Amino acid sequence: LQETHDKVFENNKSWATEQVAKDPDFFKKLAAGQNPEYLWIGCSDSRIPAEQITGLQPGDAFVHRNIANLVCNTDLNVMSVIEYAVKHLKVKHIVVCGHYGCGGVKAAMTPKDLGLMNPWLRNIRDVYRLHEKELDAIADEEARYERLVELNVYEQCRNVVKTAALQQSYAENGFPVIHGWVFNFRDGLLKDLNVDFETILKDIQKIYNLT
Amino acid sequence: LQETHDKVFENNKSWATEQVAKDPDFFKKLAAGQNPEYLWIGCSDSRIPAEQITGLQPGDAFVHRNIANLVCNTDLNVMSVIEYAVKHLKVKHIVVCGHYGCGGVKAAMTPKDLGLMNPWLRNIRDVYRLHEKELDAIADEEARYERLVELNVYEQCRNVVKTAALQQSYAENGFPVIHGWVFNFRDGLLKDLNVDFETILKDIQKIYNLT
Amino acid sequence: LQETHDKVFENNKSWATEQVAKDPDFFKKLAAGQNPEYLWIGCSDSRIPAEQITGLQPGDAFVHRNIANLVCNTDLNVMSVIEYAVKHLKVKHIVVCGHYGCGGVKAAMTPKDLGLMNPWLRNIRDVYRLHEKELDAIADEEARYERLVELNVYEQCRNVVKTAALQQSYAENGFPVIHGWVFNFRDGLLKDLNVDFETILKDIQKIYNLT
Amino acid sequence: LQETHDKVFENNKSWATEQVAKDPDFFKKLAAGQNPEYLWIGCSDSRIPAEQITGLQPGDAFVHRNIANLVCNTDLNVMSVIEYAVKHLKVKHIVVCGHYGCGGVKAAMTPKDLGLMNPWLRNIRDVYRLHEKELDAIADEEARYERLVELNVYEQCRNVVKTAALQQSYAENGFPVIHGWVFNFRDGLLKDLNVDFETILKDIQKIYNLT
Ligand SMILES: [Zn+2]
Ligand SMILES: [Zn+2]
Ligand SMILES: [Zn+2]
Ligand SMILES: [Zn+2]
Repeated sequence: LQETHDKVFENNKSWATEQVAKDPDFFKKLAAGQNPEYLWIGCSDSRIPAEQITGLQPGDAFVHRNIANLVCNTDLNVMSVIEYAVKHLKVKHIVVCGHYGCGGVKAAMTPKDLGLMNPWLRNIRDVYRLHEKELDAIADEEARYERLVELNVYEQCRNVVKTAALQQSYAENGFPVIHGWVFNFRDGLLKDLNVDFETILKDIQKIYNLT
Repeated sequence: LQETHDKVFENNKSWATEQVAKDPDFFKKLAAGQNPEYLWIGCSDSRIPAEQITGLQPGDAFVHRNIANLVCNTDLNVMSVIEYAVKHLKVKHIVVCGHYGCGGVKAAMTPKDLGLMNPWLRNIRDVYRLHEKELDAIADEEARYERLVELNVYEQCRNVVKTAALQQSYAENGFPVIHGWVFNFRDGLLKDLNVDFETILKDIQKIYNLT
Repeated sequence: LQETHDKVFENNKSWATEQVAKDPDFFKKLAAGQNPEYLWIGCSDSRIPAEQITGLQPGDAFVHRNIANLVCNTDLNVMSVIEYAVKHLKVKHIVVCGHYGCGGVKAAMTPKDLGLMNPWLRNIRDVYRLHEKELDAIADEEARYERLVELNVYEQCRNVVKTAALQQSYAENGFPVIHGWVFNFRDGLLKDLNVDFETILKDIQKIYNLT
Repeated sequence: LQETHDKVFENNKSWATEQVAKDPDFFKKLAAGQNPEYLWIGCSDSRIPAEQITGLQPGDAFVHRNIANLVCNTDLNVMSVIEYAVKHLKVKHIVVCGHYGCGGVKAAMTPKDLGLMNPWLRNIRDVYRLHEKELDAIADEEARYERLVELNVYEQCRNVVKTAALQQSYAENGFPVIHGWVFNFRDGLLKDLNVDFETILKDIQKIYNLT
């Protein structure tokens, strides 16, 4: 199956050519960099790029994607990207976008030994336990699973709010604001979970109120 | 500037509608999941999604994006995604894609205190030191910077090869194979660094030869 | 103050000599390695070594020490040591030992920007929030602080129980068992928090029951 | 074997009593905290506590212990402890202490699948590759292994020097200074590897010179 990859280069040239066909300054626009307005934290197993889903222009989104769109406090990968987006790129928005049908969430919920994946998926099991009463009450399994996807987005938003960068910038500037959204591969629609950003911040501030 | 975000939802519906216009089974195709053939490790500050650059179909790529497309051995985020892609998704290809003009590489090369970012960017400085003689010899700064982008891709490919998952699968199956590519925002072209995958594996195997 | 360190070597020779004086086979015993019976997870700012506090013999304890004796699921340092102690050393006991007066806990509770320390100490603030009602009810600050030290030990014990290694070994072998203890620098006494190990395991098993 | 642990509490009381017997203000001294003068980074599988080996007083050493005494740049555990020791405790010395016979180093050198341990031990294999020519030249295996222990200490010292905290403090204050030592369980002696601290710093500064 040696040919399959050499094909990726032909499809790349084709895409470049039509994009110039669609717009002559396409790669001229691309080159002069205005900072992204968004930090997007999404899932590695979601199937459509944020830029497609949202209609955002190239360079408008700075993108982190990981299994189940997690924001873990001892994960330097994501922590350093939040820090960098807020403090140095001066992003106006941070979105955590989950998606229904998420493979990572489903795999988190399977009681098996997944090696290296175990401590990663553990975070999702932690989300479940944080809402155990509500989740267990939901009879249908798929409905429960979708609710878990949603609560995970909410909890990862809470974890973004805990960051010093976010709080300092918000105090000083009133930005970035945080959004929790969920994409639905069935109808292609983005849904806003209407994450109550101000109240999350107030709850976290009870023991961590900075200037 | 309260309106700007509510606009993202209108652009989402517009994108969904035209995609159905372009193809009626678009969201029907999207729903029935064939595993991705690729794991793509790219940079958070690259501006065009892999799916665009390569012409790959939605769901064909499982995507991780982080600052400067790093594969760090104590980063559970990326390690768990490599493990998951190789062992459970049975990905046929792993691509590390860097890009010229990379902000993360450039910031790594600035001698300043960037807080949380410091130990992340340190990895890139480690790449420089690994090729210090070659890099220092390059007089022009931008040329040096582009070469660093390239060597970083090569070194992160080496780090993918060190993984037990990769070696075991390759021994048993002959896949995944690893690619190191670099995107160029100036002309939109993907370039293959022609990473010599077999020899990297042999060098690493001198002290870590598994079955 | 150049001399102060060269003194450490004289004190080392003195300690070696008296230990031979105290016992001639001291370094002969030391050399033939029986696996540790304990994994000890303690705090970097505790002042007396576990081996002293407990009367354990050298080599009896495999020791991890970090700020505030945390067991974080995305911390490969501690996760790999739990995995290694349980699976390869076949440790019979895992102890999480906190200590009153803990500087890390106190610093977690100070609302300031501590740079790199912020996401580490965040874990402790997470413990507080998990028991917010109980903790806030405690009027006296020091009493609250001691209670937090205790609850942190309990929560880090819960995090050890979530590990696949621990559960598998316990199912198969009935070991290791987990202990949560707290050292008190004021009277030198170890206190058992009497962590109910079996019930923690049952609660965690509601969504993660392995074989 | 239910009794074995309840014994640890009797040995604790015995130790407390004799320590008061040895010195009446022992626990009074312990309570009033002068900051540690040392940050000690040692190995989890070393058998004698630093405080014993060195003759240091309780509270004089702030201690981190992990498998093979590694200082990994994406390990928040150790990075946050270096940051905290240098910036907030104002430690005068940082010691990385390895030890001959190290189980972690030996296990790193075994070509097998150790699960979660793999990416941790990979760091040690990286040290080997950095000195591959020198190490491979050493015919005797044990001699090679001891040399690897030594080079690992040297490389982890280099990694401490890369930290912003260390460089800033050293520039401003002339402290902390960094030491690389190795303990020998056979004779109980500490050996100084005489890590050339100033030159390491100069080499690292070629691309990372801060103020
Ligand atoms: Zn997903
Ligand atoms: Zn980049
Ligand atoms: Zn402490
Ligand atoms: Zn060791």
